[PDB]
Amino acid sequence: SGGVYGGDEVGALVFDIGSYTVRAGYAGEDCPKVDFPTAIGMVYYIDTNALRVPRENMEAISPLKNGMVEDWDSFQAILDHTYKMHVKSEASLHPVLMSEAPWNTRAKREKLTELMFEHYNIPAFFLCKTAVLTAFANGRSTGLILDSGATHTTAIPVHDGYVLQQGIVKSPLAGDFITMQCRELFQEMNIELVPPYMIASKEAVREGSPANWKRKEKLPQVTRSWHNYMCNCVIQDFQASVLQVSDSTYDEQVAAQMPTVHYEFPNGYNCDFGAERLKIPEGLFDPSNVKGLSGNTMLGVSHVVTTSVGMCDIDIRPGLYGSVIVAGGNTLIQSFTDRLNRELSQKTPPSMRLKLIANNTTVERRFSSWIGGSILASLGTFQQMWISKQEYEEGGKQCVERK
Amino acid sequence: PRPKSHWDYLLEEMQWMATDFAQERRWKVAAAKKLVRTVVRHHEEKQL
Amino acid sequence: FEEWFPQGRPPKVPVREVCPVTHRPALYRDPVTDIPYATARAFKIIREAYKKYITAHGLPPTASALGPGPPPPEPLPGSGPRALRQ
Amino acid sequence: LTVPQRCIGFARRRVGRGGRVLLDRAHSDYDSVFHHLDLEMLSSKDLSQILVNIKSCRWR
Amino acid sequence: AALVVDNGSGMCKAGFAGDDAPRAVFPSIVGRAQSKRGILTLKYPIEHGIVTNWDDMEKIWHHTFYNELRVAPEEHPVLLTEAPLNPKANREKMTQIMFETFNTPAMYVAIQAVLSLYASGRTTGIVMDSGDGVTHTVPIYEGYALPHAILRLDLAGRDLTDYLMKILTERGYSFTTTAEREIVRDIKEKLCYVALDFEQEMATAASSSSLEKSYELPDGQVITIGNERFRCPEALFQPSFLGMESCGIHETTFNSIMKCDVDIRKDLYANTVLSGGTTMYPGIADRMQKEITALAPSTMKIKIIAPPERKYSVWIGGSILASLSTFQQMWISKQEYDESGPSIVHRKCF
Amino acid sequence: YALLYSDKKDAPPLLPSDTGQGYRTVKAKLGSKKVRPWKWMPFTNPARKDGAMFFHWRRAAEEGKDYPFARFNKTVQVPVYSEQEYQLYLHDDAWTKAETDHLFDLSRRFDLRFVVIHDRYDHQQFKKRSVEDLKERYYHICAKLANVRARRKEQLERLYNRTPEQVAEEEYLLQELRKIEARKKEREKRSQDLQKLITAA
Amino acid sequence: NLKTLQEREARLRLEQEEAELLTYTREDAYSMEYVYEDVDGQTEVMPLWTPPTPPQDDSDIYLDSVMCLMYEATPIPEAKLP
Amino acid sequence: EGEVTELTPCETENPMGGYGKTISHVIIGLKTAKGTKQLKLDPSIFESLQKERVEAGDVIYIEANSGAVKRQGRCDTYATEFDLEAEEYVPLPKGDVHKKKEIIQDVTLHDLDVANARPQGGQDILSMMG
Ligand SMILES: Nc1ncnc2c1ncn2[C@@H]1O[C@H](COP(=O)(O)OP(=O)(O)O)[C@@H](O)[C@H]1O
Ligand SMILES: Nc1ncnc2c1ncn2[C@@H]1O[C@H](COP(=O)(O)OP(=O)(O)O)[C@@H](O)[C@H]1O
Repeated sequence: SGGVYGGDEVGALVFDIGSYTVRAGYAGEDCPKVDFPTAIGMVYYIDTNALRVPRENMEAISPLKNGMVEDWDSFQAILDHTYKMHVKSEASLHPVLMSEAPWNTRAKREKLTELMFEHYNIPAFFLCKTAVLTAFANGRSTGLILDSGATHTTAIPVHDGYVLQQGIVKSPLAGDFITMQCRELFQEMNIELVPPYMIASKEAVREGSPANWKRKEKLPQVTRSWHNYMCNCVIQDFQASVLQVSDSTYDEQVAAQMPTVHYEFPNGYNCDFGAERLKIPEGLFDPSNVKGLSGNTMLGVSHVVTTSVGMCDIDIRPGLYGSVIVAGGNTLIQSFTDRLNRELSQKTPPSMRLKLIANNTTVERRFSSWIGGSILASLGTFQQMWISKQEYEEGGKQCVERK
Repeated sequence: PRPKSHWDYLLEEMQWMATDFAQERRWKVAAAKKLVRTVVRHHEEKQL
Repeated sequence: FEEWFPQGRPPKVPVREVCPVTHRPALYRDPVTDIPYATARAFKIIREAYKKYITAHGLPPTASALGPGPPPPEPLPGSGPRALRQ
Repeated sequence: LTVPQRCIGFARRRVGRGGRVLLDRAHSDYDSVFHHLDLEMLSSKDLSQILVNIKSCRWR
Repeated sequence: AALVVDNGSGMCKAGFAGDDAPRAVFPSIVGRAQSKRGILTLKYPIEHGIVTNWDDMEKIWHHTFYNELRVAPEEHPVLLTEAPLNPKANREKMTQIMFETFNTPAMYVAIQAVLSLYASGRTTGIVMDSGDGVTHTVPIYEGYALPHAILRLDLAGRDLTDYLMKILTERGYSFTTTAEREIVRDIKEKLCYVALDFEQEMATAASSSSLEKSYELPDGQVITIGNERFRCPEALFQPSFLGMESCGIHETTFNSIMKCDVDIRKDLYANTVLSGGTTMYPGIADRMQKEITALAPSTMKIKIIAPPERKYSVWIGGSILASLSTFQQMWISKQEYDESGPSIVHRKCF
Repeated sequence: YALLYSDKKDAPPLLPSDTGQGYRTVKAKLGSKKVRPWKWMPFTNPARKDGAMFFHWRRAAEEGKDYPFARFNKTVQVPVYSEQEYQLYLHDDAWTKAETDHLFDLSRRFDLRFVVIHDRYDHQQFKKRSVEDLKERYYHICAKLANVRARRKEQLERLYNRTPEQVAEEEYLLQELRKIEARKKEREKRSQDLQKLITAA
Repeated sequence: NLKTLQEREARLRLEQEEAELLTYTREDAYSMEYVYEDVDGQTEVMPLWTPPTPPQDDSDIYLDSVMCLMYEATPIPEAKLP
Repeated sequence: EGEVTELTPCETENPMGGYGKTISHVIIGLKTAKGTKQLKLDPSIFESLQKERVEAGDVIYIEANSGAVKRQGRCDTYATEFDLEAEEYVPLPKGDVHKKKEIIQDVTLHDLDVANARPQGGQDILSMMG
């Protein structure tokens, strides 16, 4: 047994581009060695460190709007900076396996392929969907890829490795909503403050008492959008630290009796949220009484999944319900997976097997797309599907029929 | 009925690679845990 | 305390010698060359190599024998610390 | 296993990258009763080893 | 028996496992042929912690194997080290050249940060590795280096030496050439300590001359270094002095910790360990502790640990790992490489 | 209890790797051999369908061996009819030449995955079609081609009976599904009573 | 002495919670095969999960496993009427 | 039974008397094919250990109640092919360290009669003529 048919590893720099955080890394590896914010400090500074140093303007902008790249200049800048700094690998030295959303337009896809084959001259390229990779990451050919990115929640189903484009449900509920609600709650109870970006030093503060600190005399940073991003940073920190998802219909009788939890703001202001820390992660599943939009009509996570299942043929639903694939950042919140499982079980029609893949223990759910991309690249049979430079220079440059 | 196409074997190889990656991640984690624990135990033993 | 309890290190598990001419489990140890061997042909080749070596300061080439698939090293540097026969 | 004389529990042979063969494992029945099951494969906690399985343990 | 060779930029560190310190330490510079100072075509292949050209790399391998040490690599296993973000191609090529050229019986590649953590004897924490050409903050949990949380800072002892040259030349000292850059580096390693609360330390040094200290050059020249002693290494905390626009070491460490998974960052803060020769500045530990306590929450119990063997901590960790019995089963046997190839270096890690 | 079945991995498990310990024990075992040179050489896969060439880790001893996985590219058996063949045999009223060509292109691209075909089917250029309809059309065309060149009868009515009934079942409300389960339990009780009766006789 | 025994037992327990075994002894297990005998004395070979083998002919008919979730097979006899 | 790793954890002198150096327990690291298991045996057996050539790396045959040590021989793992000796190297024990060997012996009453009839053990019985 020589294992000649094991697999092949030929470059394939996977670049999973995401609205909250972009990911990258070589194929064959299990975890992406590159993970930094996606928003660039456009005056271009794109790095976990460069994006935290005060300068003249440094306006924050995310090239991907609704998961769709629109500002090609900023996208090219991000790619070039990533390569040069983290990878240090020549552009035209290794292929690329960038990922895309299931709702990528044909014109935008062709433009991405052109940018890949013209300014970088990479030896080969292949653009696979994010849901497909997320499914391959879990070794699943059929299932519901419940993406919960920072700007969209979509239960995309896949059939035999192919995404069902008509089954996607782009629910606005996402991390941005949770962050906005947390910002509103803070502004209601206290004043949201910038991270240490401006705080010179903190002091001891009694729980619930006003905090005292020293202001830095650095640049004013008139750009409010940058201040908004710096505040969203702390908002996301709060969300991932203490914010917890309810486990029931969220009646106002049990939450008042649960244990209390603490949290310290950048300035040292200590406050407890044990009473309403689970009020914000409610619209995700029950968007019926959210204070922000009381007269809205949205579908929760379970509702989105049920709709995505129903909009597709019934012949595949047995393989969709039984292989629900939870992914994305929002899911790492405490009790999120359990609440989702409970809601789907009480909602899903009995006699149909419902199984939630046990992958919430680790934070690898975010990187599921990159893991699936690296897995696909490491395959030997897949080595023929790459869009080589010859196929592009020939004149076709048609990724629709080839993908 | 129809014969297995290219993608039919590609998906099997993909599942194989996925389970391989899944096993290898946990193997690396367990090996690293073993190494750190053995090193700290050796340090404590040397001090004792 | 030391006499009744000789706290010595483990026995330092020995090396699993192998025949350099046939790469099989060595069964014997050539006295003059002090290198393990397992067959009479191996012994003859080892004696010839030792004669060629002692002839000059050090044999520039290295005797080859039964080269398997992978590149055989043809071990000359298997130093025999034993001196001349007598 | 071959050199060891202890039952590692439920396992399956699998080929990995580079032609190397791996042996995945699973957890069940506290993972302790199987370590003692060697007395049943070499030849309550005694009948349980015979009931949980049909003595279909892989030799060598 | 098992050899340990740490690919540390600036100066290579090699020796035998089990020893409490490296036996061979020399500048990691090769000229084409000779790896010693002189008027030649010397060049740095590992400037920023990544091998640039493999010719000089194989040359320095042969050197550290046969000239510095007197052991045959084909008879002893070599424990190599790699940067926490070492690309795949470079690791594969290193494994290839090490298995083919020198015919080593076995080898193993380990993250320098994990080796320094072993040397510190901690189960978790952030390894603020600061070589001569690059700096890294590698959070570690149960030995896993958390690659997604690793952040890289592109300043190190080389840039500090350059800035010290610039400052002492502006003050009127002859430090514009390499023959003087060596004396400047000597000053930086011996003199040029770090002082906490620079805003007040510089004021005191300017008001009182007690901080002025004299230095004697080889040619008999004498100069006094004062307030600018700790201004040079201050770039580590305020890269603005160096001219670049990156975050400081403490800010980079805070960012790395924040990127780490929740429910464990407490143990990370509680085990912030320093590493690298660039951390040998006296008093840097207290400055790091204070600035991290200022940044990190007040309720967090920050604890800076920095053994006196910072410069060689990675080598001590490599020696400990090699001497470790349980680690013996992780060596990359020769037959494994022969049957699988250089890709075997990927598997059997961590 | 019984043996376990799992695809990827369980919660606490762990797999053993190979041995590389006891270098002293195996010192001479591996010291008497060398390593076959591995080279980052370029390889050309004949299944590329073009002149592109990539690299791969292989030993220098087999510079040939174009590609092992090349023999996995088995294309599905999809007939390729001409325009005259369609005009003479496959002419239809509801369908048209362009629509049949698009259907066959989708089939060849997705390997007879009618579900993915319908999913990606261009409902704009051509009016809505159902999966069973596409299957019926494809099988009819294949049968006609196989006949004129000189496999099993396809019944769209069956798919017309399976999918809607199964959908109506999947849409069983909670109360009516519980009532159906109760009726099933009652029928089981009646069967048990009949068994008791026939046994007592 | 009782406290020392307790702490020693605790320490030993901690050691058992990291990893029992981590190697496979490739020397023999790598190439050697596995076989067992059931209660009835019947023999069976250990199936090792290998990658997909190269198909030399048109065999290995497409199975569509995802469809088997509700269907098992097709019997020979049927209703046999219009 | 199993490969022995002798070690005596130093303990404070007899607390009933003065001070000095004593040994309250003697730990023997019996290693078997299935695993390792250290036994904190009684210290009085130390005399038996020193009596026989019980060195680290050999197989010993311990008894629960009696405690007498009977070395079987060194482990075959150390039996280098170049070492010329027999009856000194034995294979490692297969199974757990603690083994409860149950053996049944069927002997007729006449067998016991004959066994108890003639003598055994010294007494100049080695004579041939008489
Ligand atoms: N357009 C997108 N497509 C796919 N994934 C996305 C997209 N935008 C964001 N994500 C993922 O969603 C996550 C949002 O992070 P967030 O939920 O705020 O983190 P946490 O809740 O764990 O603190 C990111 O980790 C990112 O990987
Ligand atoms: N006495 C000293 N104190 C602090 N830093 C020093 C001292 N001497 C040298 N250095 C700097 O610290 C660095 C230590 O180098 P090293 O740790 O080998 O780099 P690497 O981390 O790449 O191995 C040197 O390269 C030098 O620039």
